[PDB]
Amino acid sequence: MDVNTALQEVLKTALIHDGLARGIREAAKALDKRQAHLCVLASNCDEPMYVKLVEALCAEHQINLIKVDDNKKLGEWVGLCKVVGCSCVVVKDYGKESQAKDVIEEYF
RNA sequence: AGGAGUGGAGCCUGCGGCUUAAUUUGACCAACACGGGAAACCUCACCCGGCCCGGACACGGACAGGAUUGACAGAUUGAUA
Ligand SMILES: [K+]
Ligand SMILES: [Mg+2]
Ligand SMILES: [Mg+2]
Ligand SMILES: [Mg+2]
Ligand SMILES: [Mg+2]
Ligand SMILES: [Mg+2]
Repeated sequence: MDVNTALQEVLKTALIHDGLARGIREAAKALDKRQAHLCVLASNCDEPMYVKLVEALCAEHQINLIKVDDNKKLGEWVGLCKVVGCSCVVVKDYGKESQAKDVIEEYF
């Protein structure tokens, strides 16, 4: 039960329950709205202001953050599949509690 | 054999012609108050001008580092499209 597998399962559940906000604009709106318990970041993105703003907003809202490696893999996980490639995700809510969610909380 | 008429008058209404941006069009005993057709808009088919897609689905491309949607004001417009 690796943290990668836990993230994949929780993202799949959130998408199936429509609790996922993909993209930097949607993620920023969800974070500023005092919602969206968790956030996922991709280390592949080459834009420095991107990661700077993502981390600054996440820290200001005081919510968990995860830095995954590949933007394309993150997009394929969040369900943009040819994969567009998501470089920042937000979990507005989880559909149902699961062992993957528990593992993510423990990693937090 | 007759009665009431029509054809004459004014008007209503349909048809041709003429005119027009358009005067939408069908029909010439068995067409012409016929299309149940008494049209201000709609009807609308015609003319002038301006929005919209309400172009399914398939394939390909562009895309969450955003494909795309809508919009306040001021110009613009017949118009608060
Ligand atoms: K007469
Ligand atoms: Mg007469
Ligand atoms: Mg006969
Ligand atoms: Mg009338
Ligand atoms: Mg009319
Ligand atoms: Mg009209």
